[PDB]
Formats: sequence, C-alpha cells, structure tokens
Amino acid sequence: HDLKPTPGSRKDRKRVGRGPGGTDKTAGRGHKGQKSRSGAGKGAFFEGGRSRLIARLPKRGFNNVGTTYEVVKLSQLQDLEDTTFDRDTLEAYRLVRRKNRPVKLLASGEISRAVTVHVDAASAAAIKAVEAAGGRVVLPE
Amino acid sequence: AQINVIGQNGGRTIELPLPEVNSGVLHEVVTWQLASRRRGTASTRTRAQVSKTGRKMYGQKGTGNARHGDRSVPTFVGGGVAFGPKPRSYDYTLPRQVRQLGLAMAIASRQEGGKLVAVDGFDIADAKTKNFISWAKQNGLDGTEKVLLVTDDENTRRAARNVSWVSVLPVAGVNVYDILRHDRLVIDAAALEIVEE
Amino acid sequence: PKMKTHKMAKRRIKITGTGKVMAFKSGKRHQNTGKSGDEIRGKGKGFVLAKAEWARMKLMLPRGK
Amino acid sequence: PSAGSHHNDKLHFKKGDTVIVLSGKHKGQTGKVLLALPRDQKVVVEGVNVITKNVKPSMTNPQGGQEQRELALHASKVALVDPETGKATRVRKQIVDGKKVRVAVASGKT
Amino acid sequence: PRAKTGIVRRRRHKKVLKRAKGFWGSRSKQYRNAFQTLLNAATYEYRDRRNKKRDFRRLWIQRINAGARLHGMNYSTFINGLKRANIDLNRKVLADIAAREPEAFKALVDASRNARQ
RNA sequence: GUAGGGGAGCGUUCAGUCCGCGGAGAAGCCAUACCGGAAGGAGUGGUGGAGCCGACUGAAGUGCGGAUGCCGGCAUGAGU
RNA sequence: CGAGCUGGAGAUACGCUUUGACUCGGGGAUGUCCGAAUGGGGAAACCCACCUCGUAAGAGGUAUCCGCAAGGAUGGGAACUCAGGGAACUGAAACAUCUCAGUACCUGAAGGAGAAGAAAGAGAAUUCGAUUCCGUUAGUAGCGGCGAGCGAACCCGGAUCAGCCCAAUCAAGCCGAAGUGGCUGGAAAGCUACACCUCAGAAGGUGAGAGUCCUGUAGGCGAACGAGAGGUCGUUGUUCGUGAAACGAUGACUGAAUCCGCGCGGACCACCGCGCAAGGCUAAAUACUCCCAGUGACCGAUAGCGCAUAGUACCGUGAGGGAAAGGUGAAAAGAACCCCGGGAGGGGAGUGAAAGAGAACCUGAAACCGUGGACUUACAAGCAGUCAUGGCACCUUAUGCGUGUUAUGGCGUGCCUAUUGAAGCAUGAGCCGGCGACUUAGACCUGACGUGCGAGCUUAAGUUGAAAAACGGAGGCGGAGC
Ligand SMILES: [Mg+2]
Ligand SMILES: [Mg+2]
Ligand SMILES: [Mg+2]
Ligand SMILES: [Mg+2]
Ligand SMILES: [Mg+2]
Ligand SMILES: [Mg+2]
Ligand SMILES: [Mg+2]
Ligand SMILES: [Mg+2]
Ligand SMILES: [Mg+2]
Ligand SMILES: [Mg+2]
Ligand SMILES: [Mg+2]
Ligand SMILES: [Mg+2]
Ligand SMILES: [Mg+2]
Ligand SMILES: [Mg+2]
Ligand SMILES: [Mg+2]
Ligand SMILES: [Mg+2]
Ligand SMILES: [Mg+2]
Ligand SMILES: [Mg+2]
Ligand SMILES: [Mg+2]
Ligand SMILES: [Mg+2]
Ligand SMILES: [Mg+2]
Ligand SMILES: [Mg+2]
Ligand SMILES: [Mg+2]
Ligand SMILES: [Mg+2]
Ligand SMILES: [Mg+2]
Ligand SMILES: [Mg+2]
Ligand SMILES: [Mg+2]
Ligand SMILES: [Mg+2]
Ligand SMILES: [Mg+2]
Ligand SMILES: [Mg+2]
Ligand SMILES: [Mg+2]
Ligand SMILES: [Mg+2]
Ligand SMILES: [Mg+2]
Repeated sequence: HDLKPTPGSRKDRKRVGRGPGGTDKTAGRGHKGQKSRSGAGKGAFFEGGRSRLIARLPKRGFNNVGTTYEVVKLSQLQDLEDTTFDRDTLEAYRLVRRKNRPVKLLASGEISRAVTVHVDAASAAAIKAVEAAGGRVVLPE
Repeated sequence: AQINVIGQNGGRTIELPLPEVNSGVLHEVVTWQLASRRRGTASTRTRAQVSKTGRKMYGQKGTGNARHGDRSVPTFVGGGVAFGPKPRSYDYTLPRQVRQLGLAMAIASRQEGGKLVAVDGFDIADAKTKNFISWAKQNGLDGTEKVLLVTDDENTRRAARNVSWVSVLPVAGVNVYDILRHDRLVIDAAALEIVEE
Repeated sequence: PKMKTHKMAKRRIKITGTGKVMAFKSGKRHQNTGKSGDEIRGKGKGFVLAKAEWARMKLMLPRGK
Repeated sequence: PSAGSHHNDKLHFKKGDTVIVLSGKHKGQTGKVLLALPRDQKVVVEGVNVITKNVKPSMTNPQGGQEQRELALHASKVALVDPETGKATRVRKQIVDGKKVRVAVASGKT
Repeated sequence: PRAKTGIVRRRRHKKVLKRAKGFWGSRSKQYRNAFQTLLNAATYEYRDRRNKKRDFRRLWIQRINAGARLHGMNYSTFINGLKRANIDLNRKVLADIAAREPEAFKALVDASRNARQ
C-alpha cells in the first residue's frame, strides 16, 4: 500500500453526459446529424454521397511479390565490429535477422581494415570498395 | 551487501536498484500482479437474454401511451441491463524486464530498510511450530510484524504455516506483492547469492 | 480485429520516406486524340496529392503496400 | 436453513447425561438430559425454568391457567461434566472393552 | 460490480428541499418544482445584490433632496455647492446628517450656498 | 458565453492495504443557525439494533427532472 | 452410525428402537393406469377382448421391421457434432450479380463426444510425411457491379500421436491439539491479568467479534457390498463471382489404360519432380455443459434465472405468453388473565434487555391524509421568487452576520427540448420514490502522457509450478530507398 503511481501515467477516462459541468446533453455530438446516431458504419472512406478519389484514379501496374533483399551495411561490418567475420550463423547472432530471404551487402559508409564477406548477393560498389580495402565476397554457386 | 545467519556470513554481492529505489515501477508491477489473478466473472444479461419474448407489446400508434417494442429493454424494470459487465480477463503480459527490476527493487527497498534477515540454516527441530516460534524469537522476531518465508525445506514451512503473523512462500514463486505485502522477508540465503549468479 | 487493407488501392496509391502519399495523373484512355501533346505526356506520369485528402489513403493500407 | 446444518446434525452428548450451562444467564448449572433434539440441535436440561400461559383452551380446563415448565436449549451452551472438576470440560474418545467405545476428559471417564 | 444510487439522490434532493422552505405550495415540497423555483431565485439573488446597491443610493438621494428643499435649496444645488466647497461627503452620510441631525444639515446647507455664489 | 476542445477535481460502490470505531451502540433515517471556491464534508442532539468511518491505490452496471420513459405508491377531478 | 425416531408440516392420539432403530452408503425384491404403448380401439391415463396354465383369486403372451435362430431397431436428450433442405430483413447509403450466410429455421442420424484419418497429398527444398486443435504466417498472396466488401495455404512453433486389415484409486464413516480468573453487558466469544496448542489461525454455529465450547480443519485410519478414372452438357466447392479455369464434386449422355502402366504439378506441350484412385475400422488431443463440485475487485429482494422459487396465479380455443412475492426474538418464552365490543381493534398485565420486537411482527425515506401550536390571512391582481425595512415569536453549531414567521416596498415572462427568434396560446410532464443511456472486444490502426530496455525492443500458442510466477524466439516491430 506504500506506493503511488507515476504522475501522468494514468489518465481518468471520459464519461460523457452527466451534468452541465460537464458535458451536458448531446455528448460531444451537437444537434442532430447522421453522426448523432447510435449506429455503426459510416465509414472512413465514404466521402459525400458521391464517387471517390479512391475510385476516380488510374490503376497502374499490378502486384508481383519477388525476392526482396535483406540489407547489410558497410558501417556495420566496419567500425568497431573488429572482424569476427561473417561466416553464416555468425552475422545472424549479431544484427541481421530474417530467414527465408537472401542477404545483400551494399555501401553507405567508408572502408578500411580487410574483411572477407559471406553474402547471397551484393552491389557493384560494395565488392569494389571491400576488395580495394583487402577482402573478398563469397557469392554462392 | 549484507550478512547471513546460521552457516556462512558472506552476502557482499547482490547489486541494487538505485537512484534510491522507485515507487512508480513498484506500484506498476503490483497493480499488474493483482490484476492478472482476477476471476473475470461479473456476468449480466442483455435484451437477447432476459427471457422476455420478442412480441410487439401493443399499438405503435393509437394508445395514448409512450411507444414500446419489447419488455426486454434497458429502460424497463425486469428487462436486460444496458452496459453491463460480461465475462472477460484483465490480464496482460508485463514485459520481463520490469518484473525483474521490480522484484529487485522490492528486495532492496527492504534491505536499506533494513528489514532483511539473510538465513543460512534454520534450527526448528522436526517440523514443529513451537520450534519456529522459538528460533524466530531468538533471531529478532518479536511478534509484531508480518514475515514472509522463502526457503526450500518442507520442515521449516510446516513450522511456519499456522503462524498468524507469518506467510510461507516456497521456492521461486516470489513477487513484489507478498514482499511489500509484509514487514519482513525471511530471505533466506541459499538461492540469493547464487541467484545473483 | 485486424484493419483490412483496401485492395481498392493496391495499384493506385503510394507511400514514401517522408510519409507523403503519391498517385498518378488522370486522362489517358479516351481523353486522347485531344490531345494536347504536353497533356498526353503529362498524364502518363505520377504525383503526390495535396494534403487534406492524404490521411484517408493512408488508412486504406496499414503495411504501406 | 437448519441448526444442526453446520454441526453435522451431531449430538456430542446424550439423553441422560448430566450437563452444565457454559454461556448465558444460567452460567453453570447441573442438569440431567431430559430431551436431546439433534437436527434442530436443541435440548432440555432440568435447569432453565419458564412461565408459560396455555391460553383459554376450554378442554381441558375451561379457563386457561399457567405453568412453570422449562424452555429447551441449544447444544452449544450445553457442557458435559468431569467427575473430578465438574466444569468447562472437553472430551476425548477412548475404548474400554471389547468394542465398547467411551469418553474421557483429561482424566477419564463419564 | 453494480452501484445503485442507493443514497446520493436522496442527499442531493434533501439539500434542495432544505434550501427550499417558506415556499408556497409544491415549491417547498416537491423536488423538481423546488430546484426549479431556485433557478429563478438565483437570477433574482445575483441581480438584486447589485440592484440594492442602486436602490439604497436612490433612498439616500430622496432624503437629501428633501433636506435641501426644507430650507430653500434644491438637491442638485445643495450637493453641487457641496462639491464646490469640496466638502467630499458620501451621500449615505448626508442622508444620515439630514434626517437624524438637524442643525448640522443647516450648516452644511449654508456652506453649499455660500460656495455656490 | 451555445455547439466544441482543454485543465483541476467532488460523491457511489466493489477491491488491496494501513489508521481504527462499534451492544456505554454500527450502517441507514430525522432535525439544525458550522466548514470548504463547488461538486461536498464535519460537530451535537433524536432514531435504530450489528455492523462501519477515515488515507492511499486499483477496477467500474459510478452521480437523472425530463425520453407521451419503466415499476410502485399516493394525490387531482370528488364526496362529484 | 449409536440414541433417539414417528417426511416437509410447525397437530393430536397411536407407537417403534441398545436383539441396534432413525439417518447414510450398497445391492435386491414389489412397481396399478397412461405415455415408443406394443393384443384391438380410443377424445393420453380409458373401453371391448382372444390364448396358455390356475380350484378360483391370479400370472404370462398376443405391434411392426432385420433375422435360421439367438438377437437387434422404435422413443427421449439443454446444448456439442455430422448430414438432406435452406431464408429473408440487412449492407452496397437506391437495386439485380453481391453481401448478409450455408447464418435463422426444418429435418435425418449418432455419441458421451462427434467429425476427420493412414496421401493418385501438400508442395518446390529433388523437403515434409494420416487426421482433428491452437499459435503463427496474415488482412500477405489473391476474390470482387476490381464496388461494398470477401480473404487462404505451404514453412516455422506447440497440443496429442497409430496406424490396422482385406478383393484375383474415488464412493459411507471413524480418530483427531490446546484457558481460566475477574470486568462491562439482557446475554461473552469482546475488555483484562496471566495461560497452553499448532502439520490444526479455512470456515460455520453459540444471547455482541471464540485458534484452545461445538461442528471442523492439518493429520491419521477407512469398509463385507461399491465404483475405476477420362470426356461432353447444367452447376458447385475451397481466396475461385466463367476469368487463361486447373482439380475435386455430382444430374444427364458417354463408361480408357492395369506396370515399356495410371493420377497431379491452376489453360495447354515437352522436360522434370510429388504420387498408387476404383474396399473398410481406428484411441488420442478438440466441442458442448441439463447435472456435480470449487472459487469470485458477480448480485442481495425494481438487483440476481422468470421465481428467495412458479412456468404457478393470471390472459390466450391454440401455439404460446406469464407476475409481485423475503426478515418477530437470542430463544415462542407466541401474550393465561382483567377491561370497552357481536367482532374487528385496542388499553393494561405478564414474558423479554427491548412489546420504542406482539404475529398487517428489522430498519420505516418521499409523495399523500390528518391533530395540535406559533405567527398570519376576508379592498385583493399573483411563474409565487428575490431584495429592503417594520412587526411578532423563539434561543442545544443559538443573543447576532441570528433563526421561524409575517406586513409594506422595490424588482421580477416556469423548466426542458426545438429554434432566425420561447413566459409562450409550440414539444414533454399529476406528484414522489426506485430502475434508466457513450460501453465491451481485438493482442487491428493512429496519436498524447508515462514507463522498462534502447540500435536495439518483444513474445504467442504452450510447458511446468501455482496461497506465487518462470520458462517458452515460432513469429512481430525497427533496420534502405526507388
Ligand atoms: Mg471535459
Ligand atoms: Mg436532441
Ligand atoms: Mg440542423
Ligand atoms: Mg396522455
Ligand atoms: Mg452604480
Ligand atoms: Mg475497503
Ligand atoms: Mg456497507
Ligand atoms: Mg420521472
Ligand atoms: Mg398533454
Ligand atoms: Mg353534496
Ligand atoms: Mg364538477
Ligand atoms: Mg351536481
Ligand atoms: Mg444418526
Ligand atoms: Mg403385487
Ligand atoms: Mg394400446
Ligand atoms: Mg432487400
Ligand atoms: Mg441498402
Ligand atoms: Mg434421435
Ligand atoms: Mg465445367
Ligand atoms: Mg463456383
Ligand atoms: Mg474434374
Ligand atoms: Mg428493501
Ligand atoms: Mg426479481
Ligand atoms: Mg383482542
Ligand atoms: Mg393549524
Ligand atoms: Mg378600494
Ligand atoms: Mg385587508
Ligand atoms: Mg436535460
Ligand atoms: Mg420555427
Ligand atoms: Mg400557458
Ligand atoms: Mg407549453
Ligand atoms: Mg413538433
Ligand atoms: Mg512512448
């Protein structure tokens, strides 16, 4: 019973109606309207009576899923990672986690100390700037 | 950093939750814990339920009376409740992190108390209560506080059970509640420095 | 329950970085032989809406795609 | 809701037995058991006393009349006795014979 | 858990009905008419606070006018010659002087007139 | 100052916990000229007969003059 | 079990039982008539029979279908499950495809569950490996007057595991520790001075609150009996609305190969993969809850089921609808007896602590009706108040800022809702009680406050323990845009 709650960490709700204090009558709702009505459904994309922007517009293209590539960054194999190398499960037990996708390595930062990579694919400038700083890139067969 | 009782005398480990213990995270974990264990049970009926058949009762216009449809209605005596409680469950999963930090902060709050008694032994003969009362008496347990046991020895509990001024928490099942719920923690000692690590 | 994505919109509106929503320009099926040249060219494209009529779109999809 | 309900309709004593009133006005008095009603958990000790008026009832007796007889009681101010002490006197159950069961105190028996 | 009015309403209500006494018929006895009567009563209280501040001022005034005229002075002329000789008296007091204190009012008169001409 | 958004709070129950009262009398009810800025809350007196106030915290079937609202009681019309 | 019993029921008289009753557990025997009714009929509970044995009194049999017989079926069951049949209101702000929804309802069958099930499968890894269930993938892939809206599965984590065969311990009960003295009180359990028990401080009863009176609990025992193929045409199913329509699925027409063979991989073709149709059963996890038990930030008499009990009273030709109902006391000690009256009712008495509990029996609010008293009121015009003064009265938050009442004055258009505008001759309402309306759900969306970890944050289903919680990385959010 000692304790107490963090100042502002629990706000007391609104119970609308109840007095002129107070939220008299109406309950926020004003006077009449379709809004006034105890009834579901309005909803949120229902502009006017009308026809919507939503359906007034060109349907371009379609929808392909595709293979989407998991980001690996330079400044993350770099800086103070002190090359424990990429291996396989190693980068997983660090900071690049998904499954059921292939990993990609691309630029962003700068390059120094020599490292060999173990990725499923990579950008041209990436293999470029990592070989030119002392290390390979293992692309599968 | 605090002393034991019947075996060793170590206790200098166990780091603690400063600035100077927090009331907020406590109250959080407590009220949470209290919630998690409620029976979720207050059922009432609505119109669909109140055995009060659909049938239009009388004339939609004509009678000189206010208009009604059914007798199963919120404005009727007898009828169903409007906005009543139903069976639910006020439980959630408070994130690990703060369970640990609470628990801790409780222990602590009672160490700088200092209502801790770190215990390495227990001399309570064979499972008898009077022996508990005696041992107790000689560790500093006047009789004017609520005391919470945590050990692992069936005998000591069986001794610590009927005691009006004491509660008996077995092994791990320990919580910010019970502890703050009380005046004293029977620490014990065994799973304290090793539960540190 | 889980707020449905408006498949009405899965080929006609786009999110971004800043959060802004884009869509295309309109008039490219019988608004043709008109023409004019910079019209027909202008309309194949794409563009960000104003504001006011933004949030709606957003609420049409949760994933942003 | 019955009175022996919470008392497993159980009469700890018996018709005959001497008794002493624990709590009440009749604190401590002796009485043979004249009537022991287990379910209602009610019972008559020769102590109690009461003055009852049995109304007109022409037959028998034209006029009414009255009567000094005694109001029954609740087996929970009834107490069995200890021949030695004779007071507030619990009971243990032991075995004399020979599959005959009996009843001591802290110094048997009764 | 459910929570009947139980008690609260009787409380509120009595509060009103205890404000509500001396009132003629139903007003003093039924809640609705009572509370109601009191809405209007509210209006009358507020306004009539400032109002009485007016009314009294009026009263003092007519008494002074009297006073002046009791010799040969107008109210306006008396009070004006009592602004002129700077005799900065409240008029409530002036009424008091005027009706409870004769020869004093006499002098204040002679003064005002002097300062007037 | 109307619709409206914002701010601080009053009361009701159930609940955790502490202060604690009660057959030399609990709650509830009844009277009143005390207190608080207001929701409200205290003092004492009469009622009653066995339970309850206060602080902090939590959760709500949480505050009614209206709905020709619902249940119940009692008035008018009428000694007609 | 061991002393009382003779049902609620509260009444007399009759009795019964320590040779063991009454109550309890466990079997048996007897069980009229109706009802699947079933010997035939019938307007259910009634009518009339025929046959076998009996001395009669009686007893049995006499439906229909599957069967050689023996034997099984009929009818009922709140929901739960499967199947044949299958609505509409509604939404799309109109409607018709569509959505409501294979929902409501009807029906058939069946069980304590059921269904489903042992791959011509998912499928895309040349991986998994019967089903049902939950988590998740996932509002993703897709469906759609591409509108409203509709919405998977594989993988990944759990629950529980099974695969077999054929045709050439609880249910009655017993036993269980430890306090007395004084005090208030009508009454001790409370106050108090000293006590003892605890594997027992859960609870309930006892004249007011009992660890140590009682029944119990922790614990310990515990029974004779007792329970454990293809194709075509019209269609449809899955996210499947004729769309490129695969596949299954059947109504009508057609009815191929059987191993160098058959089926699928979403038109279709080769290739290359996964597979063995035409035969059956299958526990387990899962669903429900009439019923039994345990609990409760569920209700306590307008609540809670409709019912403190009743589907009754009452309404209805019927289907069907369908109430309000609670409290003397600690114990009947239930008021002998005198008084006015035919009575009803009351006034004593007497009991009790209290009859300020007396059977219209706990409190006893308000509207509403009255008796008495104060101050007032019969030349007066009124939303009934206000505010100022005088009169009279009173003195337990109370002799001054008084309180009650009043006369005279000034002043003054009930409330609510609806409105450009309400005293409105515009809506509502006899009065007072009590019931009466902005909520809940989702691990959805987006924000404000807060918090814990912080380039890191987090579990869900479940598992184990459970007077507590911990485990659980499967997935989720952040990480890079176009
Ligand atoms: Mg507000
Ligand atoms: Mg309105
Ligand atoms: Mg309007
Ligand atoms: Mg009318
Ligand atoms: Mg002025
Ligand atoms: Mg409380
Ligand atoms: Mg209460
Ligand atoms: Mg009303
Ligand atoms: Mg009318
Ligand atoms: Mg007449
Ligand atoms: Mg008339
Ligand atoms: Mg007449
Ligand atoms: Mg018995
Ligand atoms: Mg017979
Ligand atoms: Mg027949
Ligand atoms: Mg229609
Ligand atoms: Mg429509
Ligand atoms: Mg059937
Ligand atoms: Mg076809
Ligand atoms: Mg179809
Ligand atoms: Mg096919
Ligand atoms: Mg009541
Ligand atoms: Mg009811
Ligand atoms: Mg009489
Ligand atoms: Mg009078
Ligand atoms: Mg006149
Ligand atoms: Mg007159
Ligand atoms: Mg209103
Ligand atoms: Mg108008
Ligand atoms: Mg009028
Ligand atoms: Mg009107
Ligand atoms: Mg109108
Ligand atoms: Mg935040």
